[PDB]
Amino acid sequence: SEFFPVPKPIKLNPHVELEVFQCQDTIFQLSVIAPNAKLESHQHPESQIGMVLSGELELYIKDVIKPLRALQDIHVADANVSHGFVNPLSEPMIGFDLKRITSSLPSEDVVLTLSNNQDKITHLPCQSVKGSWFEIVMMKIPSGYSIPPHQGEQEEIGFILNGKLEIFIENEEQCLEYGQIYYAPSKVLKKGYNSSNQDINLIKILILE
Ligand SMILES: [Fe+2]
Repeated sequence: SEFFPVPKPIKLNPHVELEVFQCQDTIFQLSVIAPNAKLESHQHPESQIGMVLSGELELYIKDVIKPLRALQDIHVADANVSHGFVNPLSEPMIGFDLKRITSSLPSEDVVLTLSNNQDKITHLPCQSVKGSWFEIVMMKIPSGYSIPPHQGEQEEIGFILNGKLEIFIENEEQCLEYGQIYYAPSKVLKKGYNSSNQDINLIKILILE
């Protein structure tokens, strides 16, 4: 559905498997890169951001190499900037990226790092960073916690890394698990509830937009 998009699996090559979700003007994908493998350098008109969820990656961008740490660093490739990746480990790299045509001034950075902050809506501790067209927020949703109803100007894509989280977007409800995402268009009502016995790690991307 629009709010709970069904992904399309793509076997890109024998070392790269994708799950591709469309969220209106944004394409979101979960990627799995095989041990010691590569995603060869390319360019495209869409701006791109992403993070490693498990494993490690080396970002080849412009004239440099930047290491990307799981759940910490975000790569930032502006429109038509050449970028590629190498998996330096003997373990798979599981990550995500978002692609969108943006009309923003260039980013000062090709890599960003999440830092400690406090989430506006929940007042819970989070790790976040703001870039030129996006903000990424990672936060723990404690067992039993209800994310209160909220509606924003910004589009939001989110997903969880573990457990099961109830998410309501407008009139639709779904119990989300890793491998699924939610998408809340501008001005749509979102709310959620962790009815599980575990703390759930949630990642959201706010599109600025
Ligand atoms: Fe790309």
